[PDB]
Amino acid sequence: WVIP
Amino acid sequence: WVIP
Amino acid sequence: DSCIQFTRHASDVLLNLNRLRSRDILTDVVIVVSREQFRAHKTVLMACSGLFYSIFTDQLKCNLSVINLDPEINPEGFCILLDFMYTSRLNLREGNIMAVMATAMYLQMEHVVDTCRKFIKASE
Amino acid sequence: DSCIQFTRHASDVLLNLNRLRSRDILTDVVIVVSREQFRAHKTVLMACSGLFYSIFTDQLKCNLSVINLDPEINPEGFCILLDFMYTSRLNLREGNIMAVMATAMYLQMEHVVDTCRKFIKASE
Ligand SMILES: O=C1Cc2cc(Nc3nc(Cl)ncc3F)ccc2N1
Ligand SMILES: O=C1Cc2cc(Nc3nc(Cl)ncc3F)ccc2N1
Ligand SMILES: [Cl-]
Ligand SMILES: [Cl-]
Repeated sequence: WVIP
Repeated sequence: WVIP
Repeated sequence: DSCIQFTRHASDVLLNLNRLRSRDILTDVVIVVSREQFRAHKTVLMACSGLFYSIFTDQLKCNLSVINLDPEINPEGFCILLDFMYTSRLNLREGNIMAVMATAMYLQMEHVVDTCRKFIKASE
Repeated sequence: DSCIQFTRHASDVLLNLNRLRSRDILTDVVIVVSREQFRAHKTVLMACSGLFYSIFTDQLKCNLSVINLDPEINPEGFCILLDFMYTSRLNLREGNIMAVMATAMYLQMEHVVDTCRKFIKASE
């Protein structure tokens, strides 16, 4: 999961 | 396009 | 094999599937979550959720155009997860995380259940 | 928004859609390319091809379960492109590049037409  |  | 691969293809496909959903094009099922209704594509639901995969591979249920979820399921939680299925983006907030995690456990969306557990653990 | 994003989601969705195709689950159209038949999901075809997008948004054609392509289309070229739609991988070879490019122009798959043009230019 990432900060888009 | 890339070499997978 | 000796194939070449277009990096953005899968993301572009998903973006186009979400544009079809927006525009109500070729949607083939309504998911009912108490008083709310959500239109979607069975194949996208099956690709994202272990529960929908089991439902639409059933020889009788595969033909239904309406699926009613358990009354304990929160419509907002379902909406957030449906948006995630079609976009890869999860609108996880302090005010919705418990409903989102409960819905993802029910729908059998293991990666979502994983990030919810991690975000909850960090606040404890 | 303040969303989080699961990097592998779109690729995992496409992998699952290809597993449904393999297993002939919820396929809803047969594409006929002379003597050959290919089963697929209309939504995946529309998401990848400008031609299928135009076909399945037509109020009459959206309801067809069989689509016959132009007799000039090469079945192997179509097969290679159908595999690309469901996997992001293109089996481009000296022996098939002309048929693949002609098929991608017909199907309106601009990124494929682009890589074929580049590979052809490099050999000249
Ligand atoms: O957490 C999750 C997400 C999820 C999706 C699926 N989907 C499919 N699985 C397979 Cl093997 N082939 C085709 C599919 F559409 C099954 C189980 C699970 N569990
Ligand atoms: O080279 C290409 C690939 C391609 C795909 C599509 N697909 C869709 N386009 C839109 Cl805007 N919304 C939903 C769709 F399924 C249309 C045109 C083109 N041309
Ligand atoms: Cl997930
Ligand atoms: Cl393309």
